[PDB]
Amino acid sequence: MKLSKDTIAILKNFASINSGILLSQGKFIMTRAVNGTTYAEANISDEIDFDVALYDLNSFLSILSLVSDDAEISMHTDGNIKIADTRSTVYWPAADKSTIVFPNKPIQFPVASVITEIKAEDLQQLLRVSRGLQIDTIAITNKDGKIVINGYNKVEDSGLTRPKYSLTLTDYDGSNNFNFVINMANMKIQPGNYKVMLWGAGDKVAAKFESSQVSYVIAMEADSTHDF
Amino acid sequence: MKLSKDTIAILKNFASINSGILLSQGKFIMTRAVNGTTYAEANISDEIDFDVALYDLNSFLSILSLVSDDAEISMHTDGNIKIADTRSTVYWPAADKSTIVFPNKPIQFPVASVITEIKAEDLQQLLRVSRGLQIDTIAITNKDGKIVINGYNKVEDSGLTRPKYSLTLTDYDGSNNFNFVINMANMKIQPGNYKVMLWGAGDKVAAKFESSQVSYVIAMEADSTHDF
Amino acid sequence: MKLSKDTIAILKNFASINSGILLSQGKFIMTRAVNGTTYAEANISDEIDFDVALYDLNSFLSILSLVSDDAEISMHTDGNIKIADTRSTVYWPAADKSTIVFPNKPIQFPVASVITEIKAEDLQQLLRVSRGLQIDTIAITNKDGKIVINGYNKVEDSGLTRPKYSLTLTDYDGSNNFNFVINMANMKIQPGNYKVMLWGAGDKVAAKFESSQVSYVIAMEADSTHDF
Repeated sequence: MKLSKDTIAILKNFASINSGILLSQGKFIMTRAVNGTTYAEANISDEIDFDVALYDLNSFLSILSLVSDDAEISMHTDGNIKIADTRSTVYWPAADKSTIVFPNKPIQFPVASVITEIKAEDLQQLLRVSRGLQIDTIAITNKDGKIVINGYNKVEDSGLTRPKYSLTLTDYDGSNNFNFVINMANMKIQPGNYKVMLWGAGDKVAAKFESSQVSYVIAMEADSTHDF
Repeated sequence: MKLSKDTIAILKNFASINSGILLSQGKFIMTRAVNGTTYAEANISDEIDFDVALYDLNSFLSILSLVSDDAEISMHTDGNIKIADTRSTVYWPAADKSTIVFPNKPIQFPVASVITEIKAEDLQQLLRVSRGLQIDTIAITNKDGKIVINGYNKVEDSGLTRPKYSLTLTDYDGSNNFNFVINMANMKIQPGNYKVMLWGAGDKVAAKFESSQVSYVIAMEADSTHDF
Repeated sequence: MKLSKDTIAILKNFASINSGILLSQGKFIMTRAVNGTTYAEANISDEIDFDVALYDLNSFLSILSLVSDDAEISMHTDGNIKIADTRSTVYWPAADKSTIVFPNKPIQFPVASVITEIKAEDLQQLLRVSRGLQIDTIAITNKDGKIVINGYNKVEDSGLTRPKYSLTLTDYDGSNNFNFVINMANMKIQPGNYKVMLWGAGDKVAAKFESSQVSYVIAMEADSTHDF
């Protein structure tokens, strides 16, 4: 099989979610955090032609940057990975499945309770400023006919009543009320425009961020509240 | 209120002199080191619309680099600060004036003993070489008809007798003799061309560095000597 | 003296092998690691007009990037070094020869047992990959009519049996068999194209990497075997 730079770039975003991964034959990739808070999946243009688990995905990807962009990769005689370059060969260890955490099946996200969206710059600003104001948690809520994202410092603001940041998304004429809480540490979303689908059913809350390139599913906090 | 790139640049310099600052209505800004060693002021093109003290100027400025050109800085209803545009709002704490140190009056330099100048590139060299030569002290003295700056490491050269760096400024057309000492740690001046005025009267010694953008007043060390 | 960007570039590589160095009059420079593993020499275009030992070559070189490219370097009246710039002077200490380690005479490499070569692009990959794969040892051997380099991690593969990398160098039709082991830590070779001269006689084994810019002599490990 071959890995293009586009695929490689998405795999690099995945490695920040889980340092390891299980690649399965097909044009599809997915991963899930060890703590189960963040899920990611994407359709790729490359065809994976063998199943193999990688313990250190990031270092593997970096190694691909050192060989021909069309380097052919396959499983070697010893069960490990072989990377065939023009005049050289790079062998990389194949991990035993038991040493990495991975999704056994893709996530089928429920029908959304509410849909909104965030633009590339807005997302970029939220991520940029969150780090500078120690925003460790955000809340997506309905306010004044709009869906808004408030950022807080859970540590010194245990009740999330003093926002240090606020971003307006889309208009909301709906009937329901909600305050979905997200741990900023799970927002490993790569830059881009996303359709945001929020879901709540009793004590179960989750969010899905979808772009033309990747889809993420992030679990929401227990202090979340909704009318649905 | 809006702060352009240049004003922000100058404020960043001021932030390195004193972590805090008091901003007052007008087109003028000034600050001073907590230990009173370095003073700086400048006239700016941006109009400050309200009085406000910032406890951590540097972090505040870095935050400004993340807002849009449409963002506008203003006093929020809670007495704190707000930086908002059409889509988002960043909140920042307005400090209690008593939690910071600031000049209640600008420092003037009515008279001088000797006047010289240092070009932007020479100031740049002095700053960079001192960093690599562990120079913590400089002396501006007259030698063979010229004004020169000698750099030393007082830590291993108590008498300041072994210069590690020497910079020639201008031809000295005077009859006096001097050796003004400046703690290099107080030379927190931004890059640029500066007119340098040195004043000495008995135990009192001070220097003024003036560029078209800002001007500083620096307290010189007791080690200094002169016959003015 | 005057040191061109080219000579400085070479000296920097030399500083990675031994922090100090001894400059002798002429247009030749050399150095050797304190542990004796690697030696390096070069003929430069700049004429060294006085002898001086440098305790910290790397810091010296960085200081030179702060002055004009044509600054004059010489022996000061105090026995130390003087670097004369257009409008300034930087002083640098001349080390006592007994505080640094240096070759007393250049290395006369024996006539080679086998000769091969490595392209700049291939050396670059070798060096880069080694870091990403934790390769601490390489072996240059004859395999299927060619000379190849295999990279290993000796900590987990002491018998050097499980190659993590392999690079094909040149065709080989000799009768001799050899497995020359080199410690990757000693491969502090600057980029370029090199003629590789391998030598073995009984338990003495050594390699020489030669380019038109620099020459390196590296001692090879005891694990090495050959039938020369």
